[PDB]
Amino acid sequence: REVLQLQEEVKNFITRENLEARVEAALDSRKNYNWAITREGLVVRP
Amino acid sequence: KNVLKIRRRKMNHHKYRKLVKKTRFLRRKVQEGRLRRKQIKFEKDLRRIWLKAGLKEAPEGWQTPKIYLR
Amino acid sequence: AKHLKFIARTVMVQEGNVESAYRTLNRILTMDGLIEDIKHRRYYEKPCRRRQRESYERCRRIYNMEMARKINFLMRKNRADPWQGC
Amino acid sequence: PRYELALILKAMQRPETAATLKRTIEALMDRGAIVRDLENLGERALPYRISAHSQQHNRGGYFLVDFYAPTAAVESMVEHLSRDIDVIRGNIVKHPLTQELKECEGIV
Amino acid sequence: DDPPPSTLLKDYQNVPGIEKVDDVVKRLLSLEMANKKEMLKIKQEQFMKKIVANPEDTRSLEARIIALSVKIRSYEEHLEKHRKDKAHKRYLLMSIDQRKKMLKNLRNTNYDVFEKICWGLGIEYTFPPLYYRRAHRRFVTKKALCIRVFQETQKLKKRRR
Amino acid sequence: NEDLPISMENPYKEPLKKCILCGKHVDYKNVQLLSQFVSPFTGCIYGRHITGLCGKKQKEITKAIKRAQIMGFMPVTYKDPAYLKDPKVCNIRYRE
RNA sequence: AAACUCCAGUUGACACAAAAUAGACUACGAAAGUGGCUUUAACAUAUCUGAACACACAAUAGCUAAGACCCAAACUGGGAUUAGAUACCCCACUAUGCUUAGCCCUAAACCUCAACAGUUAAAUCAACAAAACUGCUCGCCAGAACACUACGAGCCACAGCUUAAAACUCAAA
Ligand SMILES: NC(=O)c1ccc[n+]([C@@H]2O[C@H](COP(=O)([O-])OP(=O)(O)OC[C@H]3O[C@@H](n4cnc5c(N)ncnc54)[C@H](O)[C@@H]3O)[C@@H](O)[C@H]2O)c1
Ligand code: FES
Ligand SMILES: [K+]
Ligand SMILES: [Mg+2]
Ligand SMILES: [Mg+2]
Ligand SMILES: [Mg+2]
Ligand SMILES: [Mg+2]
Ligand SMILES: [Mg+2]
Ligand SMILES: [Mg+2]
Ligand SMILES: [Mg+2]
Ligand SMILES: [Mg+2]
Ligand SMILES: [Mg+2]
Repeated sequence: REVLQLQEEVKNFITRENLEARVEAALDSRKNYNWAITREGLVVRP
Repeated sequence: KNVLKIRRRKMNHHKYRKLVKKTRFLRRKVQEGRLRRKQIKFEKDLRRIWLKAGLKEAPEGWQTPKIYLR
Repeated sequence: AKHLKFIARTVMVQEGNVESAYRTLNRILTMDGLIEDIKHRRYYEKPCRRRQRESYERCRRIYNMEMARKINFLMRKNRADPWQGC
Repeated sequence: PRYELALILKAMQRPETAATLKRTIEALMDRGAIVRDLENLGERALPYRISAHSQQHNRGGYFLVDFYAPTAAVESMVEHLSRDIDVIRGNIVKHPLTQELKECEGIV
Repeated sequence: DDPPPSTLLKDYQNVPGIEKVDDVVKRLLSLEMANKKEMLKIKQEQFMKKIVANPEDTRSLEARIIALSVKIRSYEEHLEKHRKDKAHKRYLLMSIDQRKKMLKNLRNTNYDVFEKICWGLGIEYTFPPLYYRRAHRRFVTKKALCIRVFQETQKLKKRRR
Repeated sequence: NEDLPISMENPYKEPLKKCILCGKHVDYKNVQLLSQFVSPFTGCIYGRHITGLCGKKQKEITKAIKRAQIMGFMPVTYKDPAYLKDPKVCNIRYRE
């Protein structure tokens, strides 16, 4: 299972061919890792 | 615990360190003379060995090193 | 030095009550440990003395909380005597 | 192993930022890295003023580069990140996902 | 010699179809993309296959000797670079003593396996010294003189006879 | 006798108490979460008697805060003003 | 009072020093020790015991070479106090605390509890400390002082460290 998962994941890795397009797409994207916790133990997503 | 024993150890040690300071120069001469005599004794023991073995002199090329002189 | 100014340790005054703002700032600095840190940093505290002091305060706090708990637990029995006379 | 490079890049225009990202990923690959994905966290004010390459920065672009590299590569990459003038601050860490989320039974 | 960096990890070597995967997956599942511990595991497996009768039994004295030998090699490699690491020097010396004890037990119990272990791991078994006493300057010089005097006495006796 | 008691683990045993972050991943990039355990005015990390966190998660939060602070993700001398209106999870009041 | 006034306040740039808060945690390491961040190596042994000397280590202080120098500071000066101050208080500044390569091998180096295994039954148990014991092994001890001493031996140590007595004296310690 791990090997198959890695094999399917490798299809989306950055190579020397897609470096331009992937860099451009990443520059046109925003990732957010911020999230808060409440006194009840719940996650509040921004 | 014995605080008298530790205070006695302190007084004995402090008195001793005063004595060595006062007689530091006389002690050095005694130590160097003792080292000279000890080297002489070591050489005499080595000579005893090669004399008892049968050799009239030391082994060819042998020189008794000075193992105690700083 | 490399941080933005007027954000840290800053209190705004309400309706010209400057004394209240100062006392609130003092409470904040004392609660966050800054005041005692400044007072302790005036002279060097030796590591052994620091360890002894920290152990002493920790054990003092533990003992005081335990005694308070005991007194609060035994305070329930302090009511009017229900079997007075006998 | 798996590593995450947190990159704080100079506040530049889109072409220079793209060129810097390409150069960084190319160096990673030259040192033997397999780059998994590139995330953009955004351009934001730095938590504090940072002095790098005889320039003071108050704002910067935050990027994440996930990759697989040999253990010997990391040191080399660090030195490279020290020379790049468009990098305010680069830090390579072991990828947080590889760290195992051990389970807890609660307060004993 | 270390295993080649292209070698697969010990846990990813018997997976079915592992030869039918892409080159990138092969690189990711190789020693090149792993810490030194997986590479030491590969050395241990290779030594087990080369030496012991049952490579699966890790409980035998020979298997423990092989594992400790790999650990000792790792410690020596660490100490070549880290000359002032006293803790790792202690660990190396302790592991060497433990391996000597295990080798003594193996020699006392199974001499054939002892010989196989000694040949395979390149270990030259040495018997412990009978006495533990300081060889200070006086003793060393005196012993050298005594050896020289014995040599000269032998020469003189040969000449006489 | 069928009415005799039987050996058994306590069926009424209440589930052991959990900290608010139990089962959740603490990451150095999540400045919003790490800012909930620092003083708004000084940025000092709150102790476990204030945060209410367990020892393991207290250590995790401390390490994440230090990593974020040194890597240029979190301010040191104050809490980021953007996170001043987040839910309050620490048992501390300045009467402010 | 001396000292500085090339002084002081804000702002900006700016360490070979030290590592608030977390830590009210009690973890890692054989001990010594270890509390800023990242990464690489990495924390011996599936019987136990096993050394003043063998093999490795050992806080602080100290000795050689080079380097760094913010702050602190034996020593050394100046100011003040005092009957006097060769101290305490104030100012300044060294060796030293730091890095590199070697030494030195000492601590109230103490949990003042030797290592492993086992028991909670007996009168538990001189006292105090830290509940009382058992099996097995190594190390050590046989009145006080002389004595962390003398001599001998060993040592990169030379006013040093380890081991370590005897004579005279006393009825105690
Ligand atoms: N002296 C030896 O070389 C030696 C050789 C084999 C066994 N042992 C054993 O070690 C024990 C201690 O003997 P000791 O009192 O006469 O020595 P010791 O303590 O009186 O010292 C004298 C010499 O013996 C050495 N020594 C001390 N302890 C030792 C040990 N455990 N093992 C080996 N050498 C040691 C020392 O290095 C020293 O050179 C004894 O049980 C003995 O049987 C000693
Ligand atoms: S109580 Fe489970 S992680 Fe804190
Ligand atoms: K103690
Ligand atoms: Mg042992
Ligand atoms: Mg002995
Ligand atoms: Mg030392
Ligand atoms: Mg020094
Ligand atoms: Mg200690
Ligand atoms: Mg022992
Ligand atoms: Mg012993
Ligand atoms: Mg006596
Ligand atoms: Mg002596």
